[PDB]
Amino acid sequence: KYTGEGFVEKFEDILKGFPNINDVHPFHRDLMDTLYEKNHYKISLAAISRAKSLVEQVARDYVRLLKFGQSLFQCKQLKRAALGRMATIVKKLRDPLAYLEQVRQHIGRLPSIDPNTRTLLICGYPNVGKSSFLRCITKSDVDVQPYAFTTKSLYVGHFDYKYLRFQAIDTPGILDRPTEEMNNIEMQSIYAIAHLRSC
Amino acid sequence: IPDARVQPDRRWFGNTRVISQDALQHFRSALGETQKDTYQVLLRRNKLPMSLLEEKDADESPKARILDTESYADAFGPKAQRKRPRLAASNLEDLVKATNEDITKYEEKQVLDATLGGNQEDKENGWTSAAKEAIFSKGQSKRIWNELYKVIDSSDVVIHVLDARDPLGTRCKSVEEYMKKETPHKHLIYVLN
Amino acid sequence: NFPYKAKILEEIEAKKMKDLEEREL
Amino acid sequence: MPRSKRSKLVTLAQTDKKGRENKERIFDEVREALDTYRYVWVLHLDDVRTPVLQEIRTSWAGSKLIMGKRKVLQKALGEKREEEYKENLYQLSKLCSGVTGLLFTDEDVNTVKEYFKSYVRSDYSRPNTKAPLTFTIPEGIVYSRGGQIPAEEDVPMIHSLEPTMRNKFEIPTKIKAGKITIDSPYLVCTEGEKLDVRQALILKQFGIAASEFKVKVSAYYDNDSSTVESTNIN
Amino acid sequence: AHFKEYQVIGRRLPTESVPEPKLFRMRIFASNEVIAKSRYWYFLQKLHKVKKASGEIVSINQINEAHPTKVKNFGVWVRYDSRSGTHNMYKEIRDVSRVAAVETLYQDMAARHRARFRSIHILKVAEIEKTADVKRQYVKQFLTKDLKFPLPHRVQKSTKTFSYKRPSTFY
Amino acid sequence: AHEQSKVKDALPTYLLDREQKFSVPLPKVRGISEEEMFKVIKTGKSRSKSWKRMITKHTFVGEGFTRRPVKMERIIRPSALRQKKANVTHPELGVTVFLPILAVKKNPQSPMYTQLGVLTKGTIIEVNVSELGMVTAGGKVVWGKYAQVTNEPDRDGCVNAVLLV
Amino acid sequence: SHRKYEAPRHGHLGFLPRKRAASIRARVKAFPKDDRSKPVALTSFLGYKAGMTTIVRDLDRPGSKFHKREVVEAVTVVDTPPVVVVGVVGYVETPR
Amino acid sequence: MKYIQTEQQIEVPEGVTVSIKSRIVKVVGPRGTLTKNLKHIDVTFTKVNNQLIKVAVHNGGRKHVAALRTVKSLVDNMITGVTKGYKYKMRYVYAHFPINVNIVEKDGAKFIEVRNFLGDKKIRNVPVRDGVTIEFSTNVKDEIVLSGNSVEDVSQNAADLQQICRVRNKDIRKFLDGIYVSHKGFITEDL
RNA sequence: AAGCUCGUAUCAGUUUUAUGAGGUAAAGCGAAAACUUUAAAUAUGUAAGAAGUCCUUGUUUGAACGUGGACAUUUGAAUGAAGAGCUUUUAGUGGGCCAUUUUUGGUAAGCAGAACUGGCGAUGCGGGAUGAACCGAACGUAGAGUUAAGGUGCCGGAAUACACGCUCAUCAGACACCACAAAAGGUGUUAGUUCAUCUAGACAGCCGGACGGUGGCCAUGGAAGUCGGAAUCCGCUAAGGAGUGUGUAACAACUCACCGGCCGAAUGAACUA
RNA sequence: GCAGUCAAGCGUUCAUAGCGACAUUGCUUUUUGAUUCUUCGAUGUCGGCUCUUCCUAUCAUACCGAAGCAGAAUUCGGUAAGCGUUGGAUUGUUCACCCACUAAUAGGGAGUGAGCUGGGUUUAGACCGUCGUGAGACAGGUUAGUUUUACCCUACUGAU
Repeated sequence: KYTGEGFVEKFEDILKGFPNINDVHPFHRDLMDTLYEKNHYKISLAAISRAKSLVEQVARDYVRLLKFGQSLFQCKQLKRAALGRMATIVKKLRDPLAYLEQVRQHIGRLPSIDPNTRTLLICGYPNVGKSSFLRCITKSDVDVQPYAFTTKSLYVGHFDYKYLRFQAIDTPGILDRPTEEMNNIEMQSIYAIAHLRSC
Repeated sequence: IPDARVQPDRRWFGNTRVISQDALQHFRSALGETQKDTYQVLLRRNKLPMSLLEEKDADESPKARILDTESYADAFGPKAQRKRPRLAASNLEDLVKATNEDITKYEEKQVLDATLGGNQEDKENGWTSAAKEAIFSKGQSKRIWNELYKVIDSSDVVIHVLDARDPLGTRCKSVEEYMKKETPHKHLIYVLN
Repeated sequence: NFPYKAKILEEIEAKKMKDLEEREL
Repeated sequence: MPRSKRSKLVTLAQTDKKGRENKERIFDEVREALDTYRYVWVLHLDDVRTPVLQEIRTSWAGSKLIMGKRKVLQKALGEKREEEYKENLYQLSKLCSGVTGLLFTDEDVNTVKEYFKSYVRSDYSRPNTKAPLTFTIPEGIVYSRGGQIPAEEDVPMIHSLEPTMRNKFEIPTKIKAGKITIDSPYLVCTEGEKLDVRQALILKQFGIAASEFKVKVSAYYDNDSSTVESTNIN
Repeated sequence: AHFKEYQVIGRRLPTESVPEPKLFRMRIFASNEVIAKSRYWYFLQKLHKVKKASGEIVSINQINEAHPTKVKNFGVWVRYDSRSGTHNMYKEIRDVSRVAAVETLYQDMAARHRARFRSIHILKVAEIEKTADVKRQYVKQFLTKDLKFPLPHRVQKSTKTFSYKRPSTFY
Repeated sequence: AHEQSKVKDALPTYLLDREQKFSVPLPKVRGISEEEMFKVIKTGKSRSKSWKRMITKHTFVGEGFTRRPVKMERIIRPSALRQKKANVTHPELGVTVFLPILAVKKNPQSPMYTQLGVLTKGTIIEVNVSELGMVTAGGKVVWGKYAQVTNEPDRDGCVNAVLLV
Repeated sequence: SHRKYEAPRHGHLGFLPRKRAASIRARVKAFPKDDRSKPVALTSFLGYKAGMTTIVRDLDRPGSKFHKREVVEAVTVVDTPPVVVVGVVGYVETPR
Repeated sequence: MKYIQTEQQIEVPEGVTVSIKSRIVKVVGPRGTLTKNLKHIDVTFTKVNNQLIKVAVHNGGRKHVAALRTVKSLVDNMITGVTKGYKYKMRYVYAHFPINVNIVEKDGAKFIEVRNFLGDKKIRNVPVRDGVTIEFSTNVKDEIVLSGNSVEDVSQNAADLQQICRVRNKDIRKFLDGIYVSHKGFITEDL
């Protein structure tokens, strides 16, 4: 019971932690689909859920079998069997956890873009030389040096105008290719443009 | 302590149950054609290879296993290789109209769920509704359910008593479906007390 | 690491003749 | 060997130790070249960049330049008369004085000696020599060349080089917004300085090739005449 | 015990089909005649199928050192059966006599490899004629020119329970 | 692997890049005595009667089983120890598959256990092999075949059998 | 079987044995650490506990909640007429 | 195997006079004097020469010969400290709160007093070991120089500053503040 | 045994001899290692005379032997001993664990059956600190000596004996061991084995070279040995990977592997105890 | 667990006669956190009131180390038993679980079988259910039902 409960607690922490990708705002949904594969994201959390259900089931089955144990040897074998079944359940979950740690580290760093507040995106080529529109119109650090993609993600700054709060978003940049041949970095810019009600 | 031996016999490496192809078409066609009358009851089930017979039809296929083409390591990480979205839209304007539909759907969903809540606003006043009383859990006790499963395991005919005032409320469908799966040979009867 | 390896080697290689020199008349 | 010993660190690289047979091959190639070619110069190339050596080696084709262990070349030519290979050859193995190359050739002695008098290419001011210049690293953001092309012509030194600048070079460097920076000008060496290791490592780091390289050629053995002429063009 | 070196010479019992069988000799280190003669019979069992009841002992003779007051470098060759198999060994023993070298080696096997006198097989003992042929540094360290070493921290054995001076570890 | 790197059953084109005496395998197994099979159950207010018996090993109980009334119930087969499926390993094909149990053919200890259908080590059970797709010559498809239970399911949880091909 | 609900000990084990004190006048088992640089002073005194009474105190405790506010305190009055010296005792410091 | 006799050589320079009686070593030279108690090592010294001293262990194990090179190197560090002298240079760096490092006489003794370390109101006191001189370079901003005849004292006091300004409960990838030894050298430079 | 019946020399918890035996698998030398010699037991069955042998002269080619006489007492191996089977008859006793050696079958591991032999019962004494199962030990009362098993720092009679090594344990060991936890882990120490390198310069250090096609192909915002997928070759060499890692947005730089200069003589690796 | 695989090693005499660490693969309820919101014979009576101590396999508090650890928080790990570790609701009881409070509501040993108590071993009353021809006994269920030191020794607490 205790080992099953421990595994279930870690899995519940994982499941209740990570955002539900189809319940977040469509901007964040498309951003998380760009950064992490949406299908991989959901598949990994589903593997966590399946592992949780299976570990619960193994615990229940082997608590019922131990109920009829007749000796310390048989009961020891039943406990070892249950614990090994949970172990092989977990070890089969090696790749989803490796994916999810990287996702968690990365998703916890992402900016706090609010789709609904007053926003204004900074498209085109603002960051040239020492100058950058986002470093000058708000407090924020954005790398600048002239190569094609010196920032690979959305950067947010904030300022106040007429006692109201504004956010300004620097997009990583776009190329003039067709949509079937643009990469995730500039899908970020395109999704930011298409979703955020901005100027 | 017995002398538990199993002799070398030819009988143990032979087939025990085979089903003719013609019998397979017969039973496969008969499975669909069967209808159940409520007054017929199952006295005894035929031992049949249902795995070869219960092949339903399907209009949609299972979604493909994506981990065979691109792995988690290829999807995201230090060694990620997924650089372009694998299902990029044809053009920008269809992307834009899809985005507008998604935003409209999401915001309408937020609006309709705002009709269910003011418990979110109760979190602004920081109280919580009272505990579930132990008296509304009574009957879900594990000893009671063990007793029921003994009664079912030991009965050939199972009477399900219903309150004529509100029968559907006092109908325990989970036990019915458990018996339909696990014990088809035990006979459910309703009695409208 | 025995120092007199070659000497005892040669001595016993000389003694391989007796196993085939004498046995036949 | 008894315990608590240093663990040999091995890695998984391709190239393997050469061994005894490579030295045997150098020995035999020197022998056959001695039998074939006429003039055998001994060339001192103590610190030579490989492109320089390959250009020298390809600025003639009908000759051969052989390097290798100094001891194996002195062996092949022979330490003394009792073990030499050709009459009066041990006066050459007494003249192998460091990184030594053997130039077997048929070209006239005048041609070879003028070529090795007049061949020069620039190199880094290798340590333990008189410094051929004096460069002071300017104050401010240090650039790749340290001011030897102007600031707008040079690019800033990589921030990842700052730990080396601060620890291995002992230059008092700062990081100001990702750029290595010294608050005051820093002189590395003065003209005439007997360079230490860190001075010459600093000069190489900025690509300062103010010094020059030329082949130090000592005596050559004339095969058929069976004598050695102590040419010396340092 | 304190060892002696024997030669033990034997042969199979004569037969009508063979008069004067071959005579076999081993140099054997043992405490006394009886152990040495049994040692002979055990080895002669192992070497080839000669039974003790089928043969005899034609001689047994103690072997002494030719120069029992000249320090030699001894190269001793040993196989044994401790504690989990069989082994070859080669030990240098700077010593005066073969029997003292052998006793020193038996003490060394008891000390390190934890093997009894019945587990140890002395294969060959040889006076290294040339000091350049010594291979072990712990013996080669006493062969150096003009060898001197102190005996620091002398402990004086006291026949008295009490002493009226604090003892000295001098010279 | 590094040094061995530096040192230097046909399939159709649709199956490349795809892969993942009549003696029984256990002729004699450990004998399980009746006092180890059966656990005595006392009844009465003083626990004075001891006729009811409870099987401590796993059992396959059939498809239309019902528990006979407790007053006439001697051999107790608890519902938890009733096994419906056993994962059978095919020796030739090398795969293990979770196959339903159809019958118990021979418990080596005694025919009383076979009648009771207990699953212990070495019991010959009949399994529904219809998944494996074995077809006999003559075109009939095999859906029932014997398998010997190769483990002790009482102390493993599951029933592990190997197929008698 | 372990203690079901952990509760702390009733009482103090360093105030044992809870026996009657051997004398009515409690001993001083430690005197303040002697500092020879300061002038000569007495480290204790003797008086008689007279009773208790109530004090209003004008509390000057900065950072407190009763800062600059009168607070009523209970106090103990010890009657202390002057004590008169009658002897000296010299103590040597020994390995026991 | 017990080495019959293993030796190391402590070379004394021209200006240095070392006195060793009962494994108490006094080293005197131009920059002062040092003394170390070596009575825990069973080791034997010998004046082979006015410019060389032989340190030796007779009949020693593998652990006992491990202490000859330590003893030789300790006497060597004494000699270099009493001629060249040891000079540890520490540089203190900060992000927002400027560290204020001053030298104050607290109670007849000498103290490095580190203030405002990451805005701490705590004052950090590091006692100056005897014979260590704490000097503040003016040519370079924010650098401390420690010098002395003993490498042990100078290095210990430098490490004491290094540790008194340890960053606690912060991500030391982002909080770079502290007092760091930059350069370990000799006072002279060049002889 | 109230007994008496011969005590006539009658046997044995033993060996030897002669013959079986599982004929094992090993002799070497066979026409061939496959039998036929040949050889020890694994460790136990039979037999070794004087109421036995020889001769006879009669019964059914025939040997089973009727009957009368001689052999004579080293009378038929060794060792030990004084003793009869019963004919007669009477008390207690039928309960039980342990170990060894075989032997059969075992499984999580214990083990379970058979056969024999010892120990305890009924039994003290010396030793194992202690004690059903261990080591020693022929129990009247004493004296003297000598010992067994175990010991000899002190408790404690007896060497803080001699001697050769090993070991330092931040809870050593003193202890049983084809016993378990036990297969391994350790920059503890010691002795070994095998292989390899070495004045054509070994190990460790600095110092230098570490190149040329070439930024190889594909990929893409970039990818130049070092995000990746596949090639992984040639040249020049003393040596130098279509690159061991740090690094760069890419390069740069550093690095190793690989050579070479200085130094000078032993060293490395895997294994065993 | 069963059935494989590989092979560091082992055997060795033949490395294919066989063993065989680590590593790994198949079997277990449907790849998109939906369900799998889901219960299935403990022949068991132990458990609470008070109170003490010990264990460390540490929940908290102290100090550390490692993490995308910015901060805040957290996770994992080390030394650590000095010091704490709750109020109630619940049902044969206890854990669970529930509610909350808390720094945390850690896990155990010796537990307190006639120190005090509740159910059960609860004995002769009775009722119902099952079985038995019956007397009766049980698959049950319900109910009512005396138990008594110390004044002895020791321990412990205090006192001569």
